Amino acid sequence: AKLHDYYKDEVVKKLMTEFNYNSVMQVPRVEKITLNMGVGEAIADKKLLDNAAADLAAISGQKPLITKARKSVAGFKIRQGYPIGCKVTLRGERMWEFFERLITIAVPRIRDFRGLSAKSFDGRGNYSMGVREQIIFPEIDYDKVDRVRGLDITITTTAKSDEEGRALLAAFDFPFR
Amino acid sequence: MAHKKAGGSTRNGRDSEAKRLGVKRFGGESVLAGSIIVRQRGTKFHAGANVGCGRDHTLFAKADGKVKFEVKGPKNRKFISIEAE
Amino acid sequence: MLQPKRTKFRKMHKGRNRGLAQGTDVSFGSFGLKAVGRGRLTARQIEAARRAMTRAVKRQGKIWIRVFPDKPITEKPLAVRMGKGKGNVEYWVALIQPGKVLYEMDGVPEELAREAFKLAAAKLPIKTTFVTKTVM
Amino acid sequence: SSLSGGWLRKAALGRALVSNPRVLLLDQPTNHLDIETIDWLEGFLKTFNGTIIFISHDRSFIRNMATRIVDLDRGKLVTYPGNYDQYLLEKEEALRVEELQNAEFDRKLAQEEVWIRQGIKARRTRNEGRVRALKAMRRERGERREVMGTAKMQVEEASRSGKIVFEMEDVCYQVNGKQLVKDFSAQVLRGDKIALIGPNGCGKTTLLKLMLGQLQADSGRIHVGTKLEVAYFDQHRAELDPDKTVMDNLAEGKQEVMVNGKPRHVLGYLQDFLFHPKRAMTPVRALSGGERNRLLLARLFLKPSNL
Amino acid sequence: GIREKIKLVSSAGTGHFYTTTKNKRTKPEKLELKKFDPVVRQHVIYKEAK
RNA sequence: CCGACUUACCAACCCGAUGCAAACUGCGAAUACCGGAGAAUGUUAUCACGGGAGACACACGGCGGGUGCUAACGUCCGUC
RNA sequence: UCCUCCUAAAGAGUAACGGAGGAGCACGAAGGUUGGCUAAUCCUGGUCGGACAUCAGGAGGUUAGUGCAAUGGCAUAAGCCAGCUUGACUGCGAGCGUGACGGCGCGAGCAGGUGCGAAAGCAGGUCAUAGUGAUCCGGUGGUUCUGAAUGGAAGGGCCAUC
RNA sequence: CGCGGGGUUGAGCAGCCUGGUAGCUCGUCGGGCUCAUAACCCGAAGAUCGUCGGUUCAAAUCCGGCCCCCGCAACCA
RNA sequence: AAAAUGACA
Ligand SMILES: Nc1ncnc2c1ncn2[C@@H]1O[C@H](COP(=O)(O)OP(=O)(O)OP(=O)(O)O)[C@@H](O)[C@H]1O
Ligand SMILES: [Mg+2]
Ligand SMILES: [Mg+2]
Ligand SMILES: [Mg+2]
Ligand SMILES: [Mg+2]
Ligand SMILES: [Mg+2]
Ligand SMILES: [Mg+2]
Ligand SMILES: [Mg+2]
Ligand SMILES: [Mg+2]
Ligand SMILES: [Mg+2]
Ligand SMILES: [Mg+2]
Ligand SMILES: [Mg+2]
Ligand SMILES: [Mg+2]
Ligand SMILES: [Mg+2]
Ligand code: NA
Ligand code: NA
Repeated sequence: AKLHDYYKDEVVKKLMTEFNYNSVMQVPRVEKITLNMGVGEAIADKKLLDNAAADLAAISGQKPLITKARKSVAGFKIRQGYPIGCKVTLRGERMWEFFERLITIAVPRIRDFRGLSAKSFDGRGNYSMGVREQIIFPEIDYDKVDRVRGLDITITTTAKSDEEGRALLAAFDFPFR
Repeated sequence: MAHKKAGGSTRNGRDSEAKRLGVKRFGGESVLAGSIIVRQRGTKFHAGANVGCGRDHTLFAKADGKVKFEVKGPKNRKFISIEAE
Repeated sequence: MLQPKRTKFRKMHKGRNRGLAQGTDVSFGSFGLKAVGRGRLTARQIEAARRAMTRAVKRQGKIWIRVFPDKPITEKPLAVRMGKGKGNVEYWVALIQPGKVLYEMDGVPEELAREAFKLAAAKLPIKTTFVTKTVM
Repeated sequence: SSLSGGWLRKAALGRALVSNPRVLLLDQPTNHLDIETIDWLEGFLKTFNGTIIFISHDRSFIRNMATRIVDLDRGKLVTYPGNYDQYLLEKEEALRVEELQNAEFDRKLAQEEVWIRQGIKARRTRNEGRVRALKAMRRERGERREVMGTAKMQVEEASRSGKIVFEMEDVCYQVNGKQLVKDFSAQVLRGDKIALIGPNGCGKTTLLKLMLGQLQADSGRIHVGTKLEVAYFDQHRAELDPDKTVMDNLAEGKQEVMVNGKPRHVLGYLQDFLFHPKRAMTPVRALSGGERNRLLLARLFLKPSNL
Repeated sequence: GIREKIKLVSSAGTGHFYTTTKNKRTKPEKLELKKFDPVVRQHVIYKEAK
């Protein structure tokens, strides 16, 4: 896209010279951006997922895959097979194309922004993120909305540990605190 | 006088017929075709060379020969095979 | 009282009591009470032989109970004719073979141990003996 | 594919009469007709030369045209003489007496189960000519329940809507040929109950479509209320797929209905509507007309609504 | 014992039928299966009946 | 809200040590049973068909058990 | 009455008013094939959202699942999903197993047509074992087999079924 | 040492009848009427369904063990 | 139509 052409030669050399890498592959690469929201409260209405599914489809240009309840839980009053959330997994140009718009024209519209948390890592160099509101994207009209739907975005990387996971995102100007 | 005291019952005490499962032709027996070697309920013995498996998992011969018991396989699961006589 | 919590099946067959024991050697404490006879050792003889041990040294050391009943014993009521089921469960016993270390103690001097053990054995229906841990 | 509900019904009354049948079987003839059509049809059928069998829920259409009347209550059908109001009187006696004898049978079976578990005494036997009869009484209880059950219902009130529900002025929508609404100007306020009446095909169904924005007004603009929770009951039901199961169509393929206060109910919402819990996987197409009417009614009273 | 016995009378005219069961309160549709007709010795379409 | 904290405790899971099980098994005999070959021995002891039956209330003793109180010249099974 | 486990003594079988549970069904897909797939549980990170929902990667390796008990099995899956479908066929059947019998069962292969697959092939119901009732009598459909002087018919028989 | 039934906001009682629903009358509390109390009227709160498990996605309900209570039966010698 | 009662000093 308009970020991949940058990574293939620049971020490589910003890390090959940094982390003492003799190979263009010991450096990590970011391979997929999974993305999903768990609607959860769709027990009252199916329209709370019929219209919500069009929200990920309006952010990612991919029709979402509805997820389902893996195991019945009495407390949440669900059983196997409920559609309780939509999920999108992005790879390739659509991975990079969305990666471009999020860290450029979607992050700076977060209300009360004071940097990006850095301790949210899973010991293997993957990033997880929330937004708490979906109107921060330029694909939501404020008139098609009825709730405050949030998201969970989990950047999944091939880095072998967390401490270099920051470097992969930092070289893309990731607003770590 | 209080001679005979009342007695209770038993909630259980029912059972079913025996199905006579087992091995009908032990190893080294010359056996004909289509005859029954071992009766199963699962598959404790699998089907090797020249033998088959019924819907009951009954193992039957396919061609005449001798009965062979063997333990080939990565998971050490027992087979049955029939030679060529 | 040393009665099991949450067994799998309520009633159990009588069985037999043959062979020797397994816990033949002192392992936790420093002195132990070994059994020379065979028999079934109920849950109340275990307790009455544990009061007679605690109340002897009166505070000191630890007392280990190496055995646990986990074996129901059923008894028909008075004046019942035979059959019509199996007896309802009454109490729990542990089966004892020769050479099984029943109780064992630590932190008490040997001469105090001998008299303390000699007072518990009086409450058990089997001929016991006093044994001493060895390097092995 | 264009006519109204009243006209579509008229076509189905013609297609069943082109053949000039000697036997006319009219299942629910007067459903979407107006008073003029019903008034005219009451003379068409009276002059009709052959024989007519019809099922009508109109208590006024039946009186004008019913030579004989037939029950078909619970697997058995019985006839009745006299005018229509006679049947109501004679049927109520049939229901009262059958209610009277039904309780008496339970009375015997009630006191024949205190006796089965009574003590025997000294050396007596407990006659099996009475134990077997009680076995036949308990077996006979697999019988018809004489009262169908007066299906019970209740609505789900929600927060009050805005004081103005619909406002449309200067609105004038006209179909190609004739005008349906010409320069309307009206308001619908909170708690106002309005009845749309008129002739056939005069725009009642399309007027609601303008209100919900189904189809666009030619001019004049419509403004909708601000906290509305619409519950919609179409002329042709059209909101239940005839193949989907009864349980899934009711509450949109989900368990945990909300009843009264909090969502502490699931699938018991059928028992309030006299659905047997056994017949919960029946495809909707199998249900009768009235059963399908209530099922669509059931799931509208199933969700909060101000409208 | 909800299920009710039914038979599939052949459309090939030759009086022939297989019999089976069917849950009639959850299957309003009528079966139409292709099965052997030994009288005509061909595979024809069998439709439901009494 | 935070638990800001002491711990005579109700205790998951893991670790090292120690026991129990008819309805537990990552192990596992002795015997018995099925089939094949061999000599010796046994007035066919084997099998099929046919004529005639009786018997179908068992008892104790050893060994392996269920039940009973590891009671009974008790009771119910297997083998001799 | 029928099914599963122990008693039951390492082939089969084996009793008690011995110890524990289940069945009188369900399914035109939950059956046949051809493709593809692999759980429980815990840890870490993440909006509401939590002890337990969805998501990501780690350990673990079937402790999960099977339409319903228990046992035996199952990764080549017998579990999960999808396309096409009707072999949940007709006539037979070497050779066996189990019963005192009535019976009950497993079955390579042959012929006639059929489904899936590019084919090698697989398919005569469902991972297996419960989900059931003799005969007589009568009802429905088919078939010149018979038809009390002859030609019919009635009424019998054979096949399918209640 | 055998058989039936019961245990449900302070009281009484339905819901257990083939498993998803906890309700009715009196009482209690808070207002109102009256000089004041009754009565009357108008609103609220209050139950882990005796206890310990077991199936079930789901238990007041189905199964088992115990605790308390209440009826009934203990005959032929 | 309903309309009961109020320690002693
Ligand atoms: N889809 C359509 N295409 C064309 N004309 C239509 C369509 N739907 C309705 N109409 C016409 O619009 C007019 C009003 O129809 P509508 O359905 O609103 O009737 P209605 O007033 O509700 O009457 P009724 O009580 O008979 O159902 C009629 O003339 C009808 O033929
Ligand atoms: Mg006899
Ligand atoms: Mg006898
Ligand atoms: Mg005997
Ligand atoms: Mg004897
Ligand atoms: Mg055996
Ligand atoms: Mg043996
Ligand atoms: Mg299946
Ligand atoms: Mg496959
Ligand atoms: Mg399958
Ligand atoms: Mg099965
Ligand atoms: Mg003749
Ligand atoms: Mg005939
Ligand atoms: Mg008074
Ligand atoms: Na209309
Ligand atoms: Na109807």
